[PDB]
Amino acid sequence: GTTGERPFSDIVTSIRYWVIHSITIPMLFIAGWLFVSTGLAYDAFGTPRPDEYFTQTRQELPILQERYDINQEIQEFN
Amino acid sequence: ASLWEQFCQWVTSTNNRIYVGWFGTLMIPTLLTATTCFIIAFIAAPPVDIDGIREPVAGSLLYGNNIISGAVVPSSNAIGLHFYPIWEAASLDEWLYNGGPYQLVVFHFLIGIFCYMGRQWELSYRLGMRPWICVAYSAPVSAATAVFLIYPIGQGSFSDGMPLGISGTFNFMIVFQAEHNILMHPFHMLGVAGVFGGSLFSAMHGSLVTSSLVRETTEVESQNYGYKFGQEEETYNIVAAHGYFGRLIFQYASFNNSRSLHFFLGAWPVIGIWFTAMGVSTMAFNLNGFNFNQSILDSQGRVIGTWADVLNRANIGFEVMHERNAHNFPLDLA
Amino acid sequence: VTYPIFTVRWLAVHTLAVPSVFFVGAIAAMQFIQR
Amino acid sequence: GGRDLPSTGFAWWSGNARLINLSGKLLGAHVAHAGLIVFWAGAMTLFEVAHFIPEKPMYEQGLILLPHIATLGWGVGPAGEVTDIFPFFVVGVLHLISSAVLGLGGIYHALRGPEVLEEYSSFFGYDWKDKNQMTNIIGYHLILLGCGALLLVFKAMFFGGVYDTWAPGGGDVRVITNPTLNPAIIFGYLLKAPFGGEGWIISVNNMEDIIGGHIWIGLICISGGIWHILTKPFGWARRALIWSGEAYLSYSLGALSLMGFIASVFVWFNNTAYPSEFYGPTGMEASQSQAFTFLVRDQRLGANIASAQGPTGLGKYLMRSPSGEIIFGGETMRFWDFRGPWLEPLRGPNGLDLDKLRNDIQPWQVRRAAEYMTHAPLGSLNSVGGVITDVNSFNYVSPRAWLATSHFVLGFFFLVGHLWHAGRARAAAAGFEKGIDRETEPTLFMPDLD
Amino acid sequence: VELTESTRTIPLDEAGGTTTLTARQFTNGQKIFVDTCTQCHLQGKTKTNNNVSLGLADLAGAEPRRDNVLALVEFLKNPKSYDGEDDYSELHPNISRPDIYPEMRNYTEDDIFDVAGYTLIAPKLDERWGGTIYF
Amino acid sequence: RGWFDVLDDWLKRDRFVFIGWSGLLLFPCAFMALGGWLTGTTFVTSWYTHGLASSYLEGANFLTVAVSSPADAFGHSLLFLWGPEAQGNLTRWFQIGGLWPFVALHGAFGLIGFMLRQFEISRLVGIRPYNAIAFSGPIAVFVSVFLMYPLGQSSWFFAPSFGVAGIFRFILFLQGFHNWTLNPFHMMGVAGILGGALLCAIHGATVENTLFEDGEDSNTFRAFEPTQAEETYSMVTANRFWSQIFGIAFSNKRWLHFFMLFVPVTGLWMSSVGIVGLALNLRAYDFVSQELRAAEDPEFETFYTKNILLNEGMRAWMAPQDQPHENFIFPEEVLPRGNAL
Amino acid sequence: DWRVIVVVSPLLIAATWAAINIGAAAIRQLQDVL
Ligand code: CLA
Ligand code: CLA
Ligand code: CLA
Ligand code: CLA
Ligand SMILES: CC1=C(/C=C/C(C)=C/C=C/C(C)=C/C=C/C=C(C)/C=C/C=C(C)/C=C/C2=C(C)CCCC2(C)C)C(C)(C)CCC1
Ligand SMILES: CC1=C(/C=C/C(C)=C/C=C/C(C)=C/C=C/C=C(C)/C=C/C=C(C)/C=C/C2=C(C)CCCC2(C)C)C(C)(C)CCC1
Ligand SMILES: CC1=C(/C=C/C(C)=C/C=C/C(C)=C/C=C/C=C(C)/C=C/C=C(C)/C=C/C2=C(C)CCCC2(C)C)C(C)(C)CCC1
Ligand SMILES: [Ca+2]
Ligand SMILES: [Cl-]
Ligand SMILES: [Cl-]
Ligand SMILES: [Fe+2]
Repeated sequence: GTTGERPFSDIVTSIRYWVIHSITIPMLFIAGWLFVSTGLAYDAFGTPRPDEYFTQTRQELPILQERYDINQEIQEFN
Repeated sequence: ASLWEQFCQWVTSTNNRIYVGWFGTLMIPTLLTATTCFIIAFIAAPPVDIDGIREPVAGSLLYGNNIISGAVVPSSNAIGLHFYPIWEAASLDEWLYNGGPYQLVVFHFLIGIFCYMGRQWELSYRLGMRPWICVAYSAPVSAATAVFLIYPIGQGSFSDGMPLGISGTFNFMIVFQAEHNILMHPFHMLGVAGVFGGSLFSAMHGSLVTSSLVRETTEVESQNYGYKFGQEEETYNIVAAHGYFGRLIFQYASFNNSRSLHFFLGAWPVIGIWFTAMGVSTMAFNLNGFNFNQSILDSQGRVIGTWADVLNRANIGFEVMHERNAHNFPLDLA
Repeated sequence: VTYPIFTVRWLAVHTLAVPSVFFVGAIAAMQFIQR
Repeated sequence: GGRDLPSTGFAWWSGNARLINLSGKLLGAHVAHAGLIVFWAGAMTLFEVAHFIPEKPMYEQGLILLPHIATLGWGVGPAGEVTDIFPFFVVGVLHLISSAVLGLGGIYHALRGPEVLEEYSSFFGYDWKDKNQMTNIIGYHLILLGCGALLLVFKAMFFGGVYDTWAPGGGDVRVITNPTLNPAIIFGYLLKAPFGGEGWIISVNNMEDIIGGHIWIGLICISGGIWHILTKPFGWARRALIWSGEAYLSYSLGALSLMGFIASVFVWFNNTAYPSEFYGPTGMEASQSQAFTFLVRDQRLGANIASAQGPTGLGKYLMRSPSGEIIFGGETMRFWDFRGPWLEPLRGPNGLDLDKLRNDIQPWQVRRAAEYMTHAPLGSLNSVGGVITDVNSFNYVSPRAWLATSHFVLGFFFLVGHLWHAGRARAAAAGFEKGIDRETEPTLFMPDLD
Repeated sequence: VELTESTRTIPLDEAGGTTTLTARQFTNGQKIFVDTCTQCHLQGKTKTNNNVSLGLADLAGAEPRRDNVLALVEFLKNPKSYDGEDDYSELHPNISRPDIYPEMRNYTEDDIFDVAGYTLIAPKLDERWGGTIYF
Repeated sequence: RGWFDVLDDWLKRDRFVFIGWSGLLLFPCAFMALGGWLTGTTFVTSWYTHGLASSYLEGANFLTVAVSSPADAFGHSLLFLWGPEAQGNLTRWFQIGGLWPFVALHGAFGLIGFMLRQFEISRLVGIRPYNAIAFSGPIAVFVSVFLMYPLGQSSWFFAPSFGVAGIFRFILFLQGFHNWTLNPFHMMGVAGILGGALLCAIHGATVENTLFEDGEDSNTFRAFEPTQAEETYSMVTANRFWSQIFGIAFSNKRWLHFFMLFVPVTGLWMSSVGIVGLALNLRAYDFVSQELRAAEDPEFETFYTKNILLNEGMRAWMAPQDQPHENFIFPEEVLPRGNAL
Repeated sequence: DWRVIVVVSPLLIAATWAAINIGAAAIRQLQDVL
C-alpha cells in the first residue's frame, strides 16, 4: 500500500534525520524569535509598537478615508 | 400464566408495531400529556406574565401570533423555581396567566424524553442488539435538559427557561449571549465543531457511499432500487471509496474499516453536543465564556480594541434592552 | 529499501513545517514583549 | 491475565477491562487510585495554604479545600477570620503522606502482588457472582461510612464543634449540644418537594439538623453493614438485578451521578453547610443583597421605600410574594425564599418588617450586603468577575460557581457512564455484547410489523 | 505614546501642588486598585452607589475636592460622605479601621499614595472611567 | 509520447500526495490563502482599517486574531499589491487590509481547485462524483458570505473577517442589523445542519449497535475486513428497532446514504440563498402586521417584538465602534436602554 | 539592515547543516534520475 516514499516512522527514528534536525528545527525557531525580538516584524508589516498606536498629536483612531493616496495618509497619521 | 405475567409479556413484546416496554409505560402518558397541552396552549393560551411585572406576553396564535412568533411562554418570574401545578392555582385563568402550561409541558416532556432513552435501551435488549444507541441519544437529551431544567435552576426561575416557540428560542439565544458570551465559550465552540463536523461527515459518508454504489440498475430507474432490503451483499464498494478518499487527502487519513468509520460518525457529533450541553449547564451557574474586554493596552495604558471588544459592544446593546422594565437595580445578577 | 530522499512528499512536508516552526519561534518571542 | 488484545479481547484503550477478573490487580488499581485522591487532597491543601492571604476572604482567593476545613471548625473563629493557619497545613500534610503509603500499596498489588486473591484467602478473594461475598464487602464498607458520619458528629459535639453561620452574636465555631434525633424532622427533609421554597434536602438550615441527620446516617449505615454481612440477597433482588462486576460498576456510577448533581445543587443554594463566610454568597444571596443595598441607600436619601412604586407599578423596593409575604422587589422577586444570617434580623412573621427596615439596619449588615452584592457568583472562564460585559480588572470567580459547575459536569458524565455500563452489563449477561449472531439473528424469527 | 512623565503628573494638593508618580509608583497603584478596589470600582464606577463614582467630575465635585492626591489619601484614611458631612469609616474601606477592614491592614502610606495617584491617572487613559454602570 | 501525455503521467502518479492537473490550481492557491491567514493573524494589525489589534504581535490570542476586512474607504477595490492603493508597497498593502482580498481570492480559487481535485480523483479511480457535488454546498456558502454579501454592501469592510471573534462579530452584526435568525432561509440552513449532525450520530450509533458477531473479541473493530462481501451490520434489525421506536425507519441503504448527503448540502444552499438576500438588505426583518398592532396597541407584546427591541439596542450600542469610518457620534442620552440598566 | 542579517543567518546555518549531512546521497539521487 506504499506509494514509493520512505515511511515516516523509519525516517524520524533514524539517527541521520535527528543529526540534521536537532540543528535545523532550533535554527528556524530562533530565527522566528529574532525576527520578532529585533523589531524587524514591526517594520516589515507596518504593525504599531505599543508606543506608536497614538502620537503626541493624534489621539484618535487613524482610520483611513482616502481611496487612492493611502501612503500620504498613513505618513500623516504617523 | 398469571394475569400479571400476561401483561408483562404484552408490554415487553417485540411484536407490537410500536414497542411499549416498561419505560414506555411512563413515556407514553407523559409525552401525550405534554403534546396535548402544547398544542392547546400554542393555539389558544392567553398571555403570560413571564417577567413577573404584570406585563403579559402573548404567545398563542389566537392572540395575534403567527407560527414564527408563537410560543408557550415560560412561567412567571414571580413563581421562580416553585412548583406550580394546576391544583395550586385558585382558578384555571390564574394558572394560565402565570404560565402554568409551560411547567406542565416541560416537566412531562423531560420525563418523556428520559423514558424515551430508557426505551431505546430496552428495545435494543429485547432485540438482542448492542445497547448504546441510547448513549448517542443522551446528547440531545442533555442539551434539552440544560435549556429547560438546568439553566432555570442555576438562574433561579423557570421564567429563564427557553420558551416553547421559534422567536422565543431566538430571544433565549440573544439574551444568553448578552449575559454569558456563549460564543466565546469553548464548550459552545466544541458544540459548533460537533454540528458542523457532523454535517460534514454526514455529507462525506453519504457522498462516498453514493459514489461507490455497485451497478445494479439502469439509467432510467432510481439507483436506490439496486439495494434490496435484507441482502447481506454490500451495496457499495468500500475499497473504491477508500481509494478515492485516500487519494483526495492522503492514504493514512482515510478509513478502510467500516466499523471504525461508523464509530467515528457516531462519536463526533455526540461528544460535541455533550460538550455544548455542559457549556449551557455551567453557564447556568454563570461561569461564562472568555472575557478579553480591554486585554490589549498600549504602552501608555490606553486600551487597544480587538474583535472581542466589538463583540462586547454588541453584548451590551443586547443586555441594556432585554426585559426593559424588569430591572430596578444596576446589576443584572438574578 | 533505498528509497529516494527528496520527493514531492518531502516538499509538501517542509512547505508547511518550516514556516510553522519559524512562526512558532516568532510567537514565542512575542510572549515576552512588554508594553 | 493477558496484557494485549489477542489474549484478553480488549484493546489498549479499554485495557482496564482486562482487570475485571484479576482481583489482586484490580485491588492494586483501586488502592493506587485512592492514593491519587488522597495525594490531590494533600497537595491541593498545601498549594492553597501557600497561596492563601489569611486576611483576604477565602472565596476571593480561589480556594475550595480550605473552606471545607474552616466549616469543620479548624483554624477559624468569629465571622470566619482565620485564627491558626497550621490546621490547614496539617490536614494537607497528613493526606500527602498517607497518599505516599496508598500509592506504594497499590503499586505492590498491581505490579507484584498475587494476580488473583481467591486461592490465597477466602476472606479477600471474591467472585462477582458470589452474592454473599459482594454483600459482605458492602457491609464492611457500610460500617466504615457510618463510622465516618459519626466522626463528623464527634467533631461537632466533643472536638471543638463546627462553624455555625447562624450562631447568635455572629457566625462562629460552636459546639452542637442538642442535635435533633427527632426522626420526624430528619426524614421529613427527605420528603420535601425539590422545588422553590422547599428545596428537598438542600434546605437544611441549621447545624442541629445536619448533625442529627448524620447521627441517623451513622446508625443506618452501620445497621445496614451488619445486615449485609449476615444475609444474602433475597429472591426478588436476585431476579431483578444483574450480578456481575460491570453491573455493580454501573450501579455505583448511577449513584455517583445522583450524588454529583445533589452536591452541585447543594453548593449552589445552601449557605449552612457552605457558609458564605468561606464560600462567598450564593447567587440568591447576592441578588437579595443588591436589593437591600439600594433599599438602604435610597432610604438614607429620603425615599419612602414602603410606598415607592417602580415603573411597572410594583413596588420598587418591597412587594408581595405570590403567597403574600413581604419581599424585596425587582427581579430578585424570584429569590424571596432566600434566608441568610444578615437578612433574618429584618424579617418578621409576615416577611420583611417595615419597622426593622426603618430602624434596625446595622452597619455590619450594610457592609455584608455590599460585599455579597460585589461577590455575586458571576464570572468569566478566564476569571474576570462581574457581569460578562464588564472589563478586565476584577479577578474573581466564586468557589460556589467552580464547585457547582464541576459537579454538574461530573454528575452528567457519570450518568453517561452508568448508561454505558448498565447497557453493556445487560448485553453481556444476555450474551450479545459482541454483535448479532448471524445464525440466530432474533429479528429474523420475528413476525413483520405490518 | 509612552506612560510619560506628564501623564503621570497629577495634582498633589489643592493649592496647585503637583506630584509625578514614577512608573513603579503607578504600577503598584494599579496593582492595589485591581486587588482591593476593582470589586467595587471597576473602570472608575461605584457598584454600590454610582451617584458617587471615581470619575474626575465626581472626584472634583466632592467637599472638599478629591481630585488631588492628598484629598484622596485623606478619604482613604477617614472616608466621609460626598458633601463631607457624615462619617463613612464604618461604611467605606479605610486604613483607620483594620478591625473591620482587614484587607487594608497591610497597606503603608506609600501604598495609599500610589493608589490615589493611580485613581487620578486612570481617568485620562479611559474615556469610560466613571461613567454609567452599563456604558 | 507527446509532452502533454508525459506531463499527464507525472501529475497523476500514485504518490503520498496526489497532485493531478487540479493540483496546479489547488496547491499554490491553498498555500497562499493559508499562509496569508497565518501571516496576518501573527503579524498584521487592523489599526488603520478598523482601529483594532488583530494579531499575536499585538497581544491578541487565538480567539481574537483575524485577517480583518479592508478599510471601507476602498469600496470593492480588489486591492492588488500592485494596485493604485498599495502601489507595490508591501507594508502599506498589509496596513490597508490587502491580506483580506488576498486570502479571500486565493481561497476561492483553492476551493475551485479542490472541487476539481475531487472530480479528477473520482474520474481516475472510477467512482461517481458525488463528493464534489456535496462539496458544492461549502462552495455556495463561501461565495455567498465572503464574496456576494460584501459585494452587495458598501465595501469589503462588511465582509466577515477571517478570525474567530471576527466571525462572531459578523454573526452578531447579521442578527442586529438583518434579523438573520428570522430569515426562513437561515432557518432551513439550521435545519439542514442540525439534521446532518443528527443523521451522523444516529447512523453511526445504529451501525455500531447492530453489528454482526463476526469475531471473538470484546473489541468488535477487528471483526471487519474491507474486502468482505457481506454487510457488517444487520439492516433488518436496525429497521425493526427504528420502526418500533420512532414509527418509521430506513429500509434502503442507498436512500439512507443519499439522504445523509442531501440534508446538510440542501441546508447550506438554502442559507446561501438567504445570504444573497441580505447582501441587498432584502431582509426578513419584520412582521408588518405585528408592528402595526404594537404601534397602535401598547399592550401587544410577542417574542418577535422583544427581539426587535434587542436588535435596536445592539445597533445603537455597537455601530460607533463597529463602523469607525462612519464617525458615528451617539451621545449617551440617545442610546436606547431599559430601566435601571 | 543588520536585523535582516541576524534573522537570515540561522536559516543559512540550518541549510548548510542539512546540505553537509545529506549532500552525498542527494547528489547520488539527482544523478540517478539524470
Ligand atoms: C472539582 C474539581 C475542581 C474545582 C471545582 C477546582 C477549582 C479551582 N481550581 Mg483546581 N484542580 C483540580 C480540581 C478542581 N479545581 C485538580 C484535579 C487539579 C490537579 C491538576 C487542580 C489544580 C489547580 C491549580 C494549580 C490551581 C487550581 C485553581 C482553582 C481555582 C481556579 C480555577 C480555574 O481557573 O481553572 C481554569 C479552568 C479550566 C482550565 C477548564 C478545565 C476544563 C476541564 C478540562 C473540563 C473537562 C471536561 C470533561 C470532564 C472531559 C471528559 C469528558 C469525556 C467523556 C469527553 C478554582 C477555585 C487555581 C487557584 O486559584 O489556586 C488557588 C490554581 O492555580 N487548581
Ligand atoms: C483496601 C485496601 C487493601 C486490601 C483489601 C488489601 C488486601 C490484602 N493485602 Mg494489602 N496493602 C494495602 C491495601 C490493601 N490490601 C496498602 C495501602 C499497602 C501499603 C502499606 C498494602 C501492602 C501489602 C503488602 C506488602 C502485602 C499486602 C497483602 C494483602 C493480602 C493479604 C492481607 C493479609 O492477610 O494481611 C493481614 C491483615 C492484617 C494484619 C490487618 C491489618 C490492618 C491494617 C494494616 C491496620 C490498620 C487498620 C485500620 C484501622 C482499618 C481502616 C484503615 C483506615 C486507613 C481507614 C490481601 C488480599 C499481603 C499479600 O498479598 O499476601 C500474599 C502482602 O504481602 N498488602
Ligand atoms: C451503598 C450502600 C448499599 C448498597 C449498595 C445496598 C444494596 C442492596 N441492598 Mg441494602 N441497605 C443499606 C445499604 C446498601 N444496600 C443500609 C445502610 C441499610 C439499612 C437501612 C440497608 C438495608 C437493606 C434491606 C432490608 C435490604 C437491602 C437489600 C439490598 C440488595 C437489593 C436492594 C435493591 O434492589 O436496591 C434498590 C431498591 C429497590 C429496587 C426497591 C425500590 C425502592 C424505591 C421504589 C426507589 C425509589 C427511590 C427514589 C426514586 C429516590 C429518591 C430519594 C428519596 C426521596 C427516597 C442490594 C444488593 C435487599 C436484600 O437483598 O437483602 C439482603 C433487602 O431486602 N438492604
Ligand atoms: C468509577 C468510574 C469508572 C470505572 C471504574 C470505569 C471502568 C471501565 N470503563 Mg468506563 N466510563 C465511566 C466511568 C468508569 N469506567 C464514565 C463516567 C463514562 C462516561 C464517559 C465511561 C464510559 C466508558 C466507555 C465508552 C468505555 C468504558 C470502558 C471501561 C473499562 C475499560 C476502560 C479503560 O481502560 O480506560 C482507559 C482510559 C482511557 C482510554 C483514557 C480516557 C481519557 C478520557 C476520555 C479523557 C480524560 C478527561 C479528564 C477529565 C482529564 C482531562 C485532561 C485535560 C487536562 C486535557 C473499565 C472496566 C470500556 C468498556 O466498556 O470495557 C468493557 C469502554 O469502551 N467506560
Ligand atoms: C499502577 C499503574 C499506574 C498508576 C500508578 C499510580 C496511580 C500511582 C501512584 C502513586 C502515588 C499516589 C504516590 C505518591 C507519593 C508521595 C510522595 C512521594 C510524598 C512525599 C513527601 C514529601 C517529600 C513531602 C514533603 C513535604 C512535606 C513533608 C511538607 C512540606 C512540603 C513538602 C512537599 C516539602 C499507571 C497509571 C502509571 C500505569 C501503570 C500501572
Ligand atoms: C445526613 C443529613 C440529613 C439526612 C439524610 C438522610 C436521613 C438520608 C437518607 C437517605 C436514604 C435512606 C436514601 C435513599 C435512596 C434510595 C435510592 C437511591 C433507590 C433506588 C432505587 C433503585 C435504583 C431501584 C431501581 C430498580 C427499580 C426502579 C425496579 C427494578 C430494579 C431496580 C433495582 C433496577 C439531613 C437531610 C436530615 C440533613 C443534612 C445531613
Ligand atoms: C503573506 C504573503 C505571502 C505568503 C506567505 C506564506 C504563504 C507564508 C506562510 C506561512 C505559514 C504556513 C506559516 C505557518 C504557521 C504556523 C503556526 C503558527 C502553527 C501552529 C500551531 C500550534 C500552536 C499547534 C498547537 C497544537 C495543538 C493546539 C494541538 C496538539 C498540539 C499542538 C502543539 C500540535 C507571500 C510571501 C507569498 C506574498 C506576500 C503575502
Ligand atoms: Ca476584596
Ligand atoms: Cl427581552
Ligand atoms: Cl432588579
Ligand atoms: Fe454507512
